[PDB]
Amino acid sequence: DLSQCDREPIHLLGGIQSHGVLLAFRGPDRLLEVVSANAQALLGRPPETLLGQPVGRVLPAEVLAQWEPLVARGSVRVVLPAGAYRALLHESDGLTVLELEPAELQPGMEETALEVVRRLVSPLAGVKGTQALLQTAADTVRALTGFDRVMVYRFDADWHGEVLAESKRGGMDGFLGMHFPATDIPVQARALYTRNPLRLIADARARPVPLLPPVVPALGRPLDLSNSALRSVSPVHLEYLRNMGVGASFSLSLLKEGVLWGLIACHHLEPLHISHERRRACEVLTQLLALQLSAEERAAEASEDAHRAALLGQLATAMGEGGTLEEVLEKESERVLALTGAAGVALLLGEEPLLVGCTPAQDEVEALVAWLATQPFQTSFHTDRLGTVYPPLAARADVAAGILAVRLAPAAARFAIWFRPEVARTISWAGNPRKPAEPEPGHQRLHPRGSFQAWEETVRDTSLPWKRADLGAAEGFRGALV
Amino acid sequence: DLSQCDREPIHLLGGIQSHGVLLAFRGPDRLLEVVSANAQALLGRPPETLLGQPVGRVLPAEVLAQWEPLVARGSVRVVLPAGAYRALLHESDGLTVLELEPAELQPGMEETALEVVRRLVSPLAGVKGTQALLQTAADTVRALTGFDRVMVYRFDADWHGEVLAESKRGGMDGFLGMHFPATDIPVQARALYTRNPLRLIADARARPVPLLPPVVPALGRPLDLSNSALRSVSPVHLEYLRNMGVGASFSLSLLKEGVLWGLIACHHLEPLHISHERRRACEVLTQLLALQLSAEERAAEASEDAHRAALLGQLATAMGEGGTLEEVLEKESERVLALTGAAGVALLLGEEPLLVGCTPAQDEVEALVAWLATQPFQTSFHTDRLGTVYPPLAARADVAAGILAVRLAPAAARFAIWFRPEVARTISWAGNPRKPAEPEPGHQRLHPRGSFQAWEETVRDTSLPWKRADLGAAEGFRGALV
Ligand SMILES: C/C=C1/C(Cc2[nH]c(Cc3[nH]c(CC4=NC(=O)C(CC)=C4C)c(C)c3CCC(=O)O)c(CCC(=O)O)c2C)=NC(=O)[C@H]1C
Ligand SMILES: C/C=C1/C(Cc2[nH]c(Cc3[nH]c(CC4=NC(=O)C(CC)=C4C)c(C)c3CCC(=O)O)c(CCC(=O)O)c2C)=NC(=O)[C@H]1C
Repeated sequence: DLSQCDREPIHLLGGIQSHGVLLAFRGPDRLLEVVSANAQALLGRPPETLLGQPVGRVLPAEVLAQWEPLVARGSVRVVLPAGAYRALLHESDGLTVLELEPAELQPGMEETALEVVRRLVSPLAGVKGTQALLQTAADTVRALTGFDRVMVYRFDADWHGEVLAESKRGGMDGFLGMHFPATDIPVQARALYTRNPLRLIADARARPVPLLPPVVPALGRPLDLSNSALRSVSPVHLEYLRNMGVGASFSLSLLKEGVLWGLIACHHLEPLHISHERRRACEVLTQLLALQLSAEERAAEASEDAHRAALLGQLATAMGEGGTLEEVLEKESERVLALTGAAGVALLLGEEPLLVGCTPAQDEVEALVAWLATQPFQTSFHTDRLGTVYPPLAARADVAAGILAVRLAPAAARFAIWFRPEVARTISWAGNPRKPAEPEPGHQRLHPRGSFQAWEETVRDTSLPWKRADLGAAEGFRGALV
Repeated sequence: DLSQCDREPIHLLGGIQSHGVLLAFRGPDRLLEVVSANAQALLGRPPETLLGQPVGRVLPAEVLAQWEPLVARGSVRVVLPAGAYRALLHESDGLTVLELEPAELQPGMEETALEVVRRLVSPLAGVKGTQALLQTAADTVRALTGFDRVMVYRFDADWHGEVLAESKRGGMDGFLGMHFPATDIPVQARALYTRNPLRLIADARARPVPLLPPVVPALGRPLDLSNSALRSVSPVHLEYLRNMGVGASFSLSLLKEGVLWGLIACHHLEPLHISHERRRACEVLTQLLALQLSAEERAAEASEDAHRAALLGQLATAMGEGGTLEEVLEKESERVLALTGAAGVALLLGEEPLLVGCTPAQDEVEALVAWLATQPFQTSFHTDRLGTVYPPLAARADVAAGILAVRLAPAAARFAIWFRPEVARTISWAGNPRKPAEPEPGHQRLHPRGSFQAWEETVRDTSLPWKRADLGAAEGFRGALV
């Protein structure tokens, strides 16, 4: 449901954060076309007096002197009388956009950032699970930014999320283990954060600084700030932060193999500015974690296939040793079950269903057998909640919350079906997920929820999900039965 | 081992390079027990007069001021009248070993290294090959060090190596594409390079600085310099370098999943010193490259499996279709051959052999079968030079240089044998591989070979090697079974 939440154009809000200045120029003269309203504190003259002026008569010599590596490199450090600033350049709406924000002051920041990069490559990290890998990545981002709380947030397939790992101060609330509704990060935010993988909110309490004029005159809408480092965020998100009692927020996108896997979210209790250069140090760490995860996930998957493949191998040996099919599938039953991590399996070699291990009754299997043949899968069907899709067995969550069926034949209904029971899980939501926002009367003004306290839910009638190795092994068991 | 090359104890040569100073202290009084003979170059006083003195009365006050940071984190920067020095600390033979070496002088070194870490950790690292990945790794190690020539050197299974990639300055002799004898890096050097992954030879023409006394008086042999950053290398190697025309050399071990995969080898035409901290920066790059290679390689492997599994899946559908075995094997010829990347296949199903694709003659298959029937393999057998193990077919490298046989049976002779033709290869060696060293008469004193000029050989009678995916596909084709 395209929520109110999803429709907010958060790149077109017309404001920037007060700790920096934004300037936009167009054309060969580089005429000032847009400028933030706080520009006087760095430019000297009041902003309105500088609209339409050539860049050489609006910027101080220190900035103009760096224009070429600014254009080439996209960012440079400059010393203004007001202090050290980072200048960032990008293009947007056919304007040249220049942002200035206080520069990194710690001389050894990069030296410290190289140390934490070493912790995250190491010999082999993640030796005691991917859980150790996430925790280490949380600890390093926290050690490098100084934030009170750093959390590793993973998106589930429904785009709801859970905090898998956490690194925070002593005497500090936490959210380790909790789940958050998908609307906490609406769809347009996720699309932006897929392209722009960093965002700092340096002071959740502060008021945004408007742009001058409020629309780009050629366009009739505000300047697109998709790529702006100073962009002020959705006001409903600030209210969300304030409802958490956090004063500053900084999060980096975790793109793994091109997809938005999750976020590293940082919270501070007080306002706090992280330099551009320090933000990029952290961006190196998150691309490093993403690499380590792909490398360990692909090894976990290879090891898993190796286990299943050896099961098929022992089955093959067992077949060619005594023309006793129903007999070997009886003596070798737990290998047949282990193939897909299952607890029962019906075999439709034709006559009567051969029922091995823990299964539903002969009547009930022949009843979903007949139902299965008339479905739009070609070789294999699988679900982890049979009952929501075939209610004749909704009451049998104890043996068939999940099934995995391969078709052993072109036409005709020759099947091998693996069964799984339900596995109850208690997920703990940060706030009541039935009430993920508070609309005003009239439903034109949304507010974040006011509470984040643990609200517990138990999931029934769904099995362990069928993993890729399971499917692979089933496909190969199908190859072994003509 | 075999060579006199393997005998040389390169950790007990008792010399350091002239650009640093080594001190070793024993016991609670930190008494000076070993010292390099150049020690006066930084210590003011003759070394011999300092043996047996407490650390408090031998080290300059600048160093002593940093004793506790040094002892704590094991590495520190100290400013001496001679200039800025990195102090490094380790333990060996129950001594505390203190090494001094010129410190890094570029203040933005770490910032510079974080930029090249970005280049190498970027997602989109692979998107023109694992080849493009090595090239980038050479280019960035070269950017960060300044060496004339950087090469990526991979060890083959017999521990000879070849240069896979190369970043060099304009107008430099290359080595890209050449092969080097295994004895070029003998057995005990590979061992030491597996636990000590960095080494710098700052001036190939310099004489080493001896240690005083020439033995550790407790042990009766020289101090162990395994972990010494200043260790002077084997004289046979310094000679190898000079014959190669190089004045400085620096190499890093490429350790992949525990094993010594290869080296990044750097050559400089002049003498040149890299600071310790800049050496540790490059080490971050090599561990990064190792990470990227494991992930890409494991991706390639998974993709191969998937293609193979699709072939098995398409085969199984052709079964349980119409006809008999040999019927569907007739249509599915190309699939059965592609399962293992093969040019022919023989099927011993009990009758006469069934010969598909490009096979040797029937009588020859039956000879090969009767011989395979005795061999000591469990389910699978493979080789890539059949003729060396079975000379009846040694003439037939046009259809049968490589074979992969699986046993479709137990104590029976039922096989599927896949055949591969030879693939001729032109190895280019750096110098004549038949004379990889020039010994003096009597064979006491050895010397590197004199020339590294390209020297070609062509490898006949060897098929392309059998990969894991071929093996897996064969095991799974054996899934069939009468
Ligand atoms: C109706 C819309 C809603 C929104 C909307 C929302 N929520 C967000 C952003 C958001 N929401 C969240 C959610 C979030 N922060 C956390 O720490 C956790 C768990 C621990 C979560 C789920 C994050 C991390 C962000 C990125 C900004 C940041 O790092 O602080 C946006 C885009 C902000 C912008 O870029 O302008 C928008 C439009 N949140 C709600 O709870 C509801 C009421
Ligand atoms: C009989 C002994 C021999 C040796 C012995 C040898 N050769 C080596 C070292 C060696 N040999 C090589 C070989 C080598 N350098 C290159 O550039 C290339 C190809 C491009 C190669 C094969 C390397 C990279 C190293 C590591 C030191 C360095 O980066 O320069 C040792 C150990 C050195 C030490 O750490 O003490 C030893 C004992 N080389 C030969 O050609 C023969 C003659």
